[PDB]
Amino acid sequence: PIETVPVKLKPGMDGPKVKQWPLTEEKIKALVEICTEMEKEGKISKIGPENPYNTPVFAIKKKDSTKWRKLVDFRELNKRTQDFWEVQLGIPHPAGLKKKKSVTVLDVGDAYFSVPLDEDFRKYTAFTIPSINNKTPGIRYQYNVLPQGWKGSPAIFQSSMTKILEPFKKQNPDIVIYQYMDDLYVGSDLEIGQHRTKIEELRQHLLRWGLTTPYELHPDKWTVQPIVLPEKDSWTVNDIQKLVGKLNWASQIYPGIKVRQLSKLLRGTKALTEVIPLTEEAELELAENREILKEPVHGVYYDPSKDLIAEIQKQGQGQWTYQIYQEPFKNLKTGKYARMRGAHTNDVKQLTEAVQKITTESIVIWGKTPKFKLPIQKETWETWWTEYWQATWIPEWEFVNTPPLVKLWYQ
Amino acid sequence: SPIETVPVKLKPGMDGPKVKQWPLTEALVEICTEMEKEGKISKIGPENPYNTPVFACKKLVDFRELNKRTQDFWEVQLGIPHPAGLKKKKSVTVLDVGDAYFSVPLDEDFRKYTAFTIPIRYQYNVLPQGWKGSPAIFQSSMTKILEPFKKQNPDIVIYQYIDDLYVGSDLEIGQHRTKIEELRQHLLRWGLTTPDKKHQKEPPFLWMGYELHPDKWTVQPIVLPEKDSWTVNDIQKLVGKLNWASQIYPGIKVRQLSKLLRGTLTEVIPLTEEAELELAENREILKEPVHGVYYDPSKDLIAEIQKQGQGQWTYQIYQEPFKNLKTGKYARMRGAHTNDVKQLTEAVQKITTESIVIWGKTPKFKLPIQKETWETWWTEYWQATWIPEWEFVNTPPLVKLWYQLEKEPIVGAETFYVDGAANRELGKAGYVTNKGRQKVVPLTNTTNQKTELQAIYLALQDSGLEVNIVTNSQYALGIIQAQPDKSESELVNQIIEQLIKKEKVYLAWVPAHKGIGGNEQVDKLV
DNA sequence: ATACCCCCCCTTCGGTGCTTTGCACCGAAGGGGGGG
Ligand SMILES: Cn1c(Cn2ccc(C(F)(F)F)c(Oc3cc(Cl)cc(C#N)c3)c2=O)n[nH]c1=O
Repeated sequence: PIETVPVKLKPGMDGPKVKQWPLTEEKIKALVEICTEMEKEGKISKIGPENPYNTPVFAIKKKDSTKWRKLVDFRELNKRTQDFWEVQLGIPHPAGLKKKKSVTVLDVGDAYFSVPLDEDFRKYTAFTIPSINNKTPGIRYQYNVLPQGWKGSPAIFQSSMTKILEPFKKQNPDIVIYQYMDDLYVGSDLEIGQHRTKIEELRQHLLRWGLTTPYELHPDKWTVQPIVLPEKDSWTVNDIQKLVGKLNWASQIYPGIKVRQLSKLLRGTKALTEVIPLTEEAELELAENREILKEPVHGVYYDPSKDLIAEIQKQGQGQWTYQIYQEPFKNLKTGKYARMRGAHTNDVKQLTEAVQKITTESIVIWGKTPKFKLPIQKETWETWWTEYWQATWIPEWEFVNTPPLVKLWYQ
Repeated sequence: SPIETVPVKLKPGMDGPKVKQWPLTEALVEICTEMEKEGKISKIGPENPYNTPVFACKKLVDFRELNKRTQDFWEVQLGIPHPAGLKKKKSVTVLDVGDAYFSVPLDEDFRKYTAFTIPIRYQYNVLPQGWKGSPAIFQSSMTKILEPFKKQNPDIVIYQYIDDLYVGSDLEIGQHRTKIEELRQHLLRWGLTTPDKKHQKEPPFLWMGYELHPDKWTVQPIVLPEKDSWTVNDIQKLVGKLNWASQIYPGIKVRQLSKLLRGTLTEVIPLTEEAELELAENREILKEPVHGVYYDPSKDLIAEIQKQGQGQWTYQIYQEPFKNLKTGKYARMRGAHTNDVKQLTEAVQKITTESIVIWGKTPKFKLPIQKETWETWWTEYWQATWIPEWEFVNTPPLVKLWYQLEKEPIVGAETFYVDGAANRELGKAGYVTNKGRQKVVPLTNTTNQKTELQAIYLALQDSGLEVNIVTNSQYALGIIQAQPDKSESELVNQIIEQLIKKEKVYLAWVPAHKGIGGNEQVDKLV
């Protein structure tokens, strides 16, 4: 039949022992009828008390999906097995994928369930279903086959994936291919009627050889938003003081940003609300400052060795930002995620969709998910984020309790 | 009898226990000989180096090192059931199994790891006591016995905690008796010696602290300990008992009782008049016992929240008006500086997560706060916060925003500047306003942030109703901008009171020790 | 009797990370209730 690749951990550290958080009654009701079916088809099997490893589980509803799905939080397993994918097999990141006109994302994880998994590793991927009012203990199940959402599963399956997609790569060398987790990114420089034609052609092609998969985003049409200083004719002491302070803050990002004449301009303890003249020397200083700000930060470079860190600041009125970088004060990218559509309905949902957009863009551009620094309290985030989640990947996040009151990316 | 065992092992590195046994003791020989007949504890040869400690009471066999050396076991249980989450059931029965542990076999390979030498050596064919995974092993086996019955018919609702088997149904009495007898036989088929059907309980029950009636429930009656002199330990016991009682009795305050504990088991301390008065009030509340009710899925949960003052809230989850399902209080204070809205959202988060844990769904809240207030707060706070769903309820005290720090400068208000310093290797405060108004003053046990807060307090002290301020530190901005009410620092409380007294205040920030604007003078004197 | 585990509740430490030297913060412990 189909063989399996043994999986080994890194000796010296333990496996996943994450306590499984509670779930709504409907989530349990759907997960029962999903995991019973998965057990009937030999995909999963039960286990007894002797298994000391557990991972969470929750039933999301996919985008425009009449049914439910399932996700298992495999963050700790990846945290313990990063070296498996970092050494065994690594797919090169296409530099041209960032510059393609459009790409399409398909959920190709179904074939991940048709490949048997190792015997020794099979123990580690055990997940617990909760119970209503904890009347009965968790029915702890075990993945018999390769699991959807596990980082090391694509490493195993990429050989057969390549074998499948080699005809498509041959007949269509223009298309660029990138697989991340259970998702596949296909990149083309075609029109809507032709991009859709080729994506449906690829779907039919996968159907012809026993692989079934049940939106469009433009990598090239993403533009960084450069910071700018406010400009007007009548300036006050308060406004010029704010401008000098912002020039200070921004001197950290830009080495060449200086403020000395404006600092020397303000010497007396004057009222904030009075109108103050602005000399032509300050005009030239402001022009040079804006010229520096318009240009992207000189010397910006990327290192795959480090991890990607993304901060988010909420500017109100249904507007958020996101800054992705590795080394402090030299941002690799900045953005502006704005929507007033869901403002009247939700607030955390905005943060969830922002996080999804950031991680999708980072996967398209640099290829690895960012580590998020969310502006939200830990428990209120952990209570509700799953209710507004639709992506089969799970990014890593940590809540910085420090108040970032600067917020000079947008006054 | 036909119960397949479960593999047992240990943490890698070294074998089982090796401490010398003790045959002679307070007789204790014929007790274990009887189980050799039916094989619960069998005889083994003198080739067992895995010696174990021996104990017998009137057999809590000691495994003080075996539990330290046994492989880690995952927690089978994840809490304790609550009566409010039980649906209305007509017929109910309890079938607590006999000792739950001498009818479940132990793994064949593992028997060699434990021994009982009473001259000779006996091996355990059965689960011992003081064992790491014994509740988990029995619970899994006990589910493996149950599930064919539940699959046969799901009408019968079965709860199970530790060794206990709570059966409920909406059928007639005789049909329920027939079904429970069938369950008894089904359990017996796998070799469980349950107590006789005459010994099963009939309502009202007594559970883990909760007495259950055909249509109501409550906790077992409790009394409040009384003594002229209180040590700390009895105060902690009283606090714990009050917290336990706070699940069904509305409006229980245990905070300003708990502040007495801040001064510290056997050590004895005096009391406070507040403590005695509120203990009497709590005794008056607990004098008359109240009743809860049972869940009804054909309806919806509607919780309400009230504020009792100084960071304490009470909630009362129910379904039918003035018929509580559950009650509770939230009082914990994490961090330093919070207003009432932050604590209110913490309270609603805790209530909804508890409701998910218990009844598996969230309640449609009722909050005592205006819609526009929460709208402004969530559109103005820099963090992201949410509230599930809530309707306005008019009940004082009414939580609201105390003071609004202006986001724009105002005319007709003096512009103050503030600064201070200290010694890095005992600080001072000193500043110059737009007209030279200086109030330099030293202070002890202070640093840059303390003297900045002191300068802010001074500027508020020597200003009018409307005033604008320019600061050289972001720490004060972070403190005051959150609109705080209560704080550890009394200076912060005074500043908050000053801002409440005033009408409109606007702030700004400048870089420190840079000589920019008014920073030259304020960083010159101090 | 003196050892053994689960949710809840508090108070009091330590360590983190600068917000870098106090401070705000959070997690782990030490008692309390319920007991098993
Ligand atoms: C008294 N009573 C009731 C209440 N009630 C309703 C359902 C069940 C169920 F079938 F779920 F077990 C009950 O069994 C339990 C559950 C628990 Cl946590 C503890 C105890 C004890 N001691 C008994 C039950 O007590 N309904 N009708 C009536 O007379």
